[PDB]
Order: sequence, then structure tokens, then C-alpha cells
Amino acid sequence: LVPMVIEQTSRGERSFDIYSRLLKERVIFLTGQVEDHMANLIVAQMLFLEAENPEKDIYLYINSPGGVITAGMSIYDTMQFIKPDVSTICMGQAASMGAFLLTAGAKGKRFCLPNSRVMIHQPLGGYQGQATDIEIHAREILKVKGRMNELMALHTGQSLEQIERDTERDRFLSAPEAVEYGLVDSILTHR
Amino acid sequence: LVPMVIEQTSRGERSFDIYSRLLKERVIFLTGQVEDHMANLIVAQMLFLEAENPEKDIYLYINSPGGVITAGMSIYDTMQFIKPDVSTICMGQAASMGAFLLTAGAKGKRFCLPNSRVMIHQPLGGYQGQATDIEIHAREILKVKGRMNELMALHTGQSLEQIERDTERDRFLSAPEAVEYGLVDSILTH
Amino acid sequence: RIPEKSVSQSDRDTLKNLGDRLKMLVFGQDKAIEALTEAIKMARAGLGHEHKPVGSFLFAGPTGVGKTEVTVQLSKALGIELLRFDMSEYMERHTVSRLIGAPPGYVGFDQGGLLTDAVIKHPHAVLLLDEIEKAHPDVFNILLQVMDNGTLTDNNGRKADFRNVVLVMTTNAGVRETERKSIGLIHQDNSTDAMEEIKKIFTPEFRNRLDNIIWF
Amino acid sequence: RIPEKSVSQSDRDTLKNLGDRLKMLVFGQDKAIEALTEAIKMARAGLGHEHKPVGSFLFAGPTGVGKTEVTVQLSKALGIELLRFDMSEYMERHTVSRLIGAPPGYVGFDQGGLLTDAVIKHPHAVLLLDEIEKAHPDVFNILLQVMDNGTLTDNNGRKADFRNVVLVMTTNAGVRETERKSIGLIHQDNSTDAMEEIKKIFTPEFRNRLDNIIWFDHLSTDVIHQVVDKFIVELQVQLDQKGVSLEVSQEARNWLAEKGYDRAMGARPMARVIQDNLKKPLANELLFGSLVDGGQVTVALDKEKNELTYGFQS
Ligand SMILES: Nc1ncnc2c1ncn2[C@@H]1O[C@H](COP(=O)(O)OP(=O)(O)OP(O)(O)=S)[C@@H](O)[C@H]1O
Ligand SMILES: Nc1ncnc2c1ncn2[C@@H]1O[C@H](COP(=O)(O)OP(=O)(O)OP(O)(O)=S)[C@@H](O)[C@H]1O
Ligand SMILES: [Mg+2]
Repeated sequence: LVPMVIEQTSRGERSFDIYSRLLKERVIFLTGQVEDHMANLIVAQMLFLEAENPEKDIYLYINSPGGVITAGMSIYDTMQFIKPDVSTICMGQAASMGAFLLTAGAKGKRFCLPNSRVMIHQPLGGYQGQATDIEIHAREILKVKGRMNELMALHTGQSLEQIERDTERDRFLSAPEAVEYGLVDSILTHR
Repeated sequence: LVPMVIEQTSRGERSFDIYSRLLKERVIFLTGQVEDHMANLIVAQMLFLEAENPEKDIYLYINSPGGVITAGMSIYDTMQFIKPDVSTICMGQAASMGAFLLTAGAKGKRFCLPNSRVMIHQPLGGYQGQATDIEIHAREILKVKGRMNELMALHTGQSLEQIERDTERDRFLSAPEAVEYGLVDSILTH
Repeated sequence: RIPEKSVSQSDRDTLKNLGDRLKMLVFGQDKAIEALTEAIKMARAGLGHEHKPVGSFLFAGPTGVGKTEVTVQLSKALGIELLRFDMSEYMERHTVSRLIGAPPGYVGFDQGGLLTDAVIKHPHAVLLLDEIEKAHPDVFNILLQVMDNGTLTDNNGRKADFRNVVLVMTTNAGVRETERKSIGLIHQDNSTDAMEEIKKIFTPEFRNRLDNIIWF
Repeated sequence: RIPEKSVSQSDRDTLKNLGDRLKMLVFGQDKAIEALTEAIKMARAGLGHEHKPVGSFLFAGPTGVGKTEVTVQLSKALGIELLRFDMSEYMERHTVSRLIGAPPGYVGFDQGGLLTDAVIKHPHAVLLLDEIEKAHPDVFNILLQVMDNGTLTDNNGRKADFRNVVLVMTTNAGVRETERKSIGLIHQDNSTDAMEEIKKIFTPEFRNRLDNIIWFDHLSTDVIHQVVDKFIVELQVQLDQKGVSLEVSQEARNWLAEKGYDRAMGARPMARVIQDNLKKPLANELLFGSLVDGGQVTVALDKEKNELTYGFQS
């Protein structure tokens, strides 16, 4: 059940849900596994807010355990194409795709909470198929893997070798460690 | 199904769920297995009520049975960041994350019921995989576990060594005994 | 049958002392008084609009913070009547007929109109349309011609021309957004949201006609 | 009370110079002046419609583009009465009785009709219906016979003559659609929705008996410079009555134009800056000070300060 909230205007008061009312203030809420339908909804909220006020800055709350890489590309491409500067704030944890979208945020506005968590792991490509099919499919993950490392490298600024060395296995980064590594610029300052 | 209560507004009365009508009264019902969606929903309610009144506190009735620490930690981070404190009224089962979240409440405003029980235990995750992967999971899980014990000990003020010894194994603390331990200020007056 | 102060242009002592007299009566609104006094001075200096009103002012700010005190005191200082209309009553679609008057063949035709009759009886006066935001959009449309042309044709056909009156409209649209802080973890800059909210509530045609939007 | 046939030499000069005069008063919007002037020429020439008005034009454009100024000035140039009927008042169907009069046996029958009486009193005049869109859709039906048959019957049965009347209706219906920002990666097309709105707002029959639908374009930066000059001329006329004189540097005019230039609000903001920047300082001096008599005001701007530098030497 989504809680209902009330707003006020000269004409009267309208009833809206918690997410919509908060979305009226340019605050998006990303939650749960990344699905194609989920990503379609997130990008839709960005395009709507872009027209409403381009000068203002969106706030994409990235609290998810990750998912399909393809879905995230739509969110990542949308986050850049729009004129506003998306601010990514982690709340509880950052997964592989969550981390990539976290670093993709506009430099100078990325923030994280003191007890936030982060994680980056190599994509999983375990499947059974024909010998010929396996080679074609396997070639694709290498390009995406290298592509993913290059994109985060540009935002993070670390050399490609640094990303390759760290991504060799699963790695977790705490909130203070995140700023040191360069995933985000600073911790969330008191309001 | 939920009730339909007719609140009184100047323009006209508007039906609302029991959760929404009580949300107007700064009540945030927390219940069920800790989930990212559930945790995300609870923090959204608190942020909306902060605009209504910064000085007034935001009530919080917690009946969570425990769950993923990362999902639950989201509420803890936002709670400290928000200007209005949260009255953590624990009226039911308080698991590790639930009790941990309950302890997060500001001093002088927490509450607990004597009938209820509050237990604190270390999180347990049966991760399986390669030996190298297990070592990595062991590092981060112990690190976050230490972080939970250090932040929890900070608010109560008791020595960290004492809290670590109590959390080494599963244990339950009676609600009146919790007052002496420092988990809560005192039980409800009446 | 008026105080004779307005007819005498040479009596400029009141205008120079208008700010001082108004400032003692109202405290904390010196900026509003300065804008109001300067506007009347140009109107009395021969720089007034040929067909538009003396001045259209939208009083936007908090409720009770010196908005209607300047209007009542101004009328006494300028020796003109005070026309106060409550817009809360005029919130329905058909309420507009009360002010302009009902057309021929309908009930209320004999009544010339609450607004049209008052301006005709008192060409020099202060029109206080308090709670303008509450007013129906139809009422806003009527005001467009008032600022642009200066005359409201009545049911009887008499042109209710009032170019000497000073129009003041009290609203609380801006005070709402500024008082309420943003939502979400990171705070947001809402310095300009008040003006944007006013833009949404009031049609551009209405806002363009206004001389200035006073702030309290 | 209509223009005589076999137009005289004096009247001829006015018709050829009408376009030039209107353009000077209202800069830009050349198409609007061309439609009004050409229609009047044909009527005087004897090629006008036998039973229709001189011209029925719908001026749809952004705010402050001079939709009503071109009509008010036209009446002044031709020395004909301006029958300006505000359509904001006629927002409901019941208001139709005011224009044509109440039927027999009902209150207000004696009062008559404003539109019928006005046209009868002034056969040759410019009928300006401002904010036509804001009026009830049913009110537009009354104009159908006027645009096609040229006659509107009154409650008493009197028929008005609209053959010499210039019907001009101003609306800002399409302004909202054009100004609204589209949503999507690729910017959507513009200027198409504005025409669609008029089609929705007005029935096909209404748009089928209209001589033309002139679209008023947004004022350009160059046009705004001329607008500032026009406002300064009005201020100079007011000051001349008091004997005061005003001179503004060319640099100051350009600076003031940029300060108040607004595409959405058109030319009206220019008056506001003129009032605040020029009228307000002069107001204090005009009442008490050097400007009381003699004037000889000189105004310029300082590049470093970026503020106006007024001068008063009586
Ligand atoms: N800022 C102020 N300065 C001086 N007197 C004030 C001020 N605000 C309120 N008052 C007094 O409030 C009295 C009561 O008048 P009200 O109409 O209730 O309030 P108001 O502020 O004049 O107008 P509104 O309509 O309430 S905003 C007036 O007679 C004033 O003397
Ligand atoms: N094209 C223009 N050229 C010169 N002055 C203009 C022009 N358009 C507007 N103005 C100035 O602005 C004043 C007011 O313009 P309006 O006649 O109210 O414009 P409008 O677009 O017809 O308004 P509506 O009908 O309210 S949308 C005129 O009297 C001029 O001083
Ligand atoms: Mg107009």
C-alpha cells in the first residue's frame, strides 16, 4: 500500500501518492532489481522533469542490488542526455550496476551517507549453449566488460589498469573509502 | 482491505487509509520483513512530514521481525540526517536490525512496551562459493558487523566491549531490563 | 462633494509627506510604501497612463503582515473612498454576474452591479480585491480589460470607466512556497520558486498588465 | 453615415499612406496591416462584397504583439468610432441577450442591444472583439450571420448594417500550446498546434466565412528597439504639456531594450522598465525640484556603473 499525501493550492487540495508528491520536487526513487520495465519508468521520470525545469537538478536515489546491464544503459544514457545534472545518492548499498550509475552522476553533486555500502563485481555469464553460439555470445561480454570499465574510469578518473586490477574479483567499498577511491566527491553534508 | 476515514478539510472531506490519516499525525507504521521497497517507502513518509513541521518529532511504531541490514540501514542514515527526531515506540518484536533501528532514536524521546521483547544478535548469512570469494565476503560482513556495533554503542554510551560480548551469541533482553541496559530511556508512563 | 485635496494639483505637500505619514502608521513595509508612494506621485505628476488605471498592484506576502493597513490609510490621506470586495464569495462560475450585472431578461438585471455601481458612484477610490487568488478564472478575465482599457461595460450599457482608482490585490501564493522547505535529503534552492509559482497561478496576460508585484 | 462613392483626392491620399502610417505606429506585423488596408481599398474602390462586411479577421498571436493596437490606431487614422466590445464579460450563454436585447415580455426589453444599437449609431466603424476565445462558444454563432449576411436582428426586429464595419477579433488561444515545452529526447515540432487550437475553439463554419486569419509573430530584438522609441515619444508628449524636455542617448535606448526584452511578454515589459527607470525618478523632481519648470532633461548611462545618469538643468 502506497501512503497518500495532501498538498495545498489556492484552488484546493489534491490527493497524491508519496512517490508522485516527492517526484513533484524532482526526487526520483530507484528501488529493487533492475528490470526493463523498471528502467523504462525511471527514464520516463527524467524526461518529464527535464521539460518541467531544466535549470534545477534531479536527485536519483540509487538503492538497488543491480540487475541486467542492458537496462542500466538506458538510465545511464538518459542521465547524460538531459540538460540537468543528476545527483546520485546511495541509501544502504550500491551494487555493480548501482555503483556504475552512482559514479555516472554529475561531478560535484554526488553524495553518500556515512553508513552506505558499495560493491563492484565482474558480470556473470554462466549459461549452456552450442559451441559456436558460446563463442559469439562470449565475445559480447568482453566488449561490454571493457566498455563498462572505460566508462567508470572516465567518471572516476582512475587509469584503465587500476579498474582492471580491482575488478578482478568482488570488492566492497565503504562510504569514506568511496570518496578516497573517487567514486563520489564527498559525503552528504548536513542540511 | 483498509479502512476509509473521512478527514476534515476546509474545501471538503477526503477519504484516506488508516496509514495515510495517521501519517498526517506524524505516525509511520513500520512492519514486516525488511525490504528495499519497504525501507524506501518508510523514508519517503518521513521526508514528506519534515516539510510540515521541522520542530515536531515524527512518531515511529516498529514491529519489524528482522531482515537485510542494508535495507534497514537506509532508515537509520536518514533518521540522523533529518532535523526532527523520531520517537521509536517499540510495541512488538524487535530483531537485530529492528532493535538496532529502534536504538537509533534520539535520546529522551525513545519508548518501549514492557510486554514486548527486544533481542539483538549478529547478522548471519550463509554465503557459499569459492574459498577466495568466501574470504572477501567474510571481510566485508565482519567490517559492517563492526560498524553496526560501533554506531550502536555510540548512542547508548556503554563500552563497545560489553556490547560485543553480549552480541557474540543469540540472546534476548526483557523490556524492563532494557531500560537498565540503556537500549531505551524508559517504558511508557501509561 | 470630495475633500478638495485631489482637485488641487498645487497641493503637493501631501505627496512629499505621504511616505512619512504612511511609514509611521505601518512598520516593516517601507519598501511597499515607497513603491506605492512613487507610483501615485508619477500619476499626479502627469505621467499617468492615458487609459489604464493609476496603478495595478498585486500584494503578495504573508497574511496579516501589513497588507490592508496601507490601503485604508492611503484612502484617508488621499481623500478618496475605499471599495473593499471579498473575493471568497466570488468563487463560483456565476458569481461574476453579481459584479458586472445580469444580462437583460434574467433575474438581477435591475441591479447595476456591485463593482460597476461603486466605481460609477465613486470614480476616485481605492479598490481592494482581497483574496484575489481565490477568485474564479472568469473574474481574472474581467480584470484584463480593466488594466488594459480601464472600462467595464455594465448590463445597462453604461461604461464603468475608472482610470483614477488605484487597484490593490492581496494574495498569499508566494508566502506558501518560501515558508515550506524542500523535500528530500539534499536541500534545494527555492529562492526563485515563489516567482515561478505566482507565474503558474496567474495567467501571463494578467501578470503583464500589472505595474509591479509588491512583496511583504 | 458611410463613405461616399467616387472617393475624393484627399481621401485617396489617406488610403495609400494608411499602411505607412500604421507601420510607423505599430512596427512589424506587416501582414496584418496589408490585410486591413487592402480590404478597405477594395470596399472604397467598389469591389467589396455586396452583402458581407468589409473584412472579418482573426488576429491570433502572443501577448503584447499589438493585436489591439493595430485596430485602435486604424480607427484614429480613419477618424471612425471604435466599437470595442470586450468578450470577457460575455463568458456565458445568458450574456447573448445583452448584445441583441431581451425578447419581448422579459425584463430589460426596453434597454435594447448594445451591439445592434452601436452599429446602427455608427455604421462605419471598427468592431474590435477582444478576448473572443474567453467568451462562451455559443456567442460565436451570433457572428455567423454578421460575417455572411451582414445583418443582426434586434429584439424589436431592427436589422443592423455591417457592410462598412471592420470585424477584428483578437485571441491568444494558441499561445499556451506554442510556449509549452515538449517532452522527449527529440524536440517536437512547433507552430502547428496553434492552428489546431483555433480549429477546435471555432467551428468550421466560423472559419469558413473569415476573410483571413493573420498570425502575429513574436517581436524581434530589432522591433523592440523601435518599440522603446515609440514609448519615449509618448513620454515626450506628456512632458511637453508641462514644458519639460527629455533627450535619451542612443546607447541608453539599446541598454534599456535588453533589460526589458521578453519574448513571452512582448512589448508590455518595455513600458514597465520605462515607468520604473524614467518616470519614477522624474516624478519626484517634476513635483518639487528643477523639473518644476524649464526641464531640459538629459539622460545617459555610465558603462562602468551600468546605471542611468540623469541630468536636470532648468
Ligand atoms: N504591519 C502592520 N503594521 C501596522 N498595523 C498592522 C500591521 N499588521 C496588522 N496591523 C493592524 O491590524 C489591524 C487589524 O486589521 P486586519 O484587517 O485584521 O489586518 P491587516 O494586516 O490590516 O489586513 P489583512 O487583511 O489581515 S493582511 C489593523 O487595524 C492594523 O492596525
Ligand atoms: N507591435 C507593436 N509595435 C509597437 N508597440 C507595440 C506593439 N505591440 C504592443 N505595443 C505596445 O504595447 C501596448 C499594449 O499592447 P496591446 O494592444 O495590449 O497588445 P495585444 O497583444 O493586442 O494585447 P492582448 O489583446 O491583451 S493579448 C501598445 O499600446 C503599445 O504601446
Ligand atoms: Mg488586448
